[PDB]
Amino acid sequence: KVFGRCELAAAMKRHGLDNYRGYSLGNWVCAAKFESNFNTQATNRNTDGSTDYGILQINSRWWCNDGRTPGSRNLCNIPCSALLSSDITASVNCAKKIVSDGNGMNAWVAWRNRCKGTDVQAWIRGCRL
Ligand SMILES: [Cl-]
Ligand SMILES: [Cl-]
Ligand SMILES: [Cl-]
Ligand code: NA
Repeated sequence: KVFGRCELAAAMKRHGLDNYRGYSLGNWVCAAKFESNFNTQATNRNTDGSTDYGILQINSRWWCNDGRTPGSRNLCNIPCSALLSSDITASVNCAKKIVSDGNGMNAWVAWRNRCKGTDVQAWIRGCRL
């Protein structure tokens, strides 16, 4: 599924991401935009052989099992394919563990490089929330 901007904001808000660990909703929508272009089916293979999955491009090196990432962990205790559903629950819940692990949203490279220090509130502007 390819989400609309405000559609994703609303879904994220319902699942409790607005101000989660101090990151306003705008940050999460911005991260999703640049990580996946709002596409729940996005995948990208990294040079080390791991793969990034879903709307938030969560990495198989640590967070999910895809069966082809030797030496990896599955810290969200899910198959990576569950991160590709049109239902974003699994992605959001896993994202909550990631952002809690000490590095905050800097764990998403696209957030650090393209959202951090910008007017992130712009990404939820116009939305009925
Ligand atoms: Cl915001
Ligand atoms: Cl694996
Ligand atoms: Cl933080
Ligand atoms: Na893994």
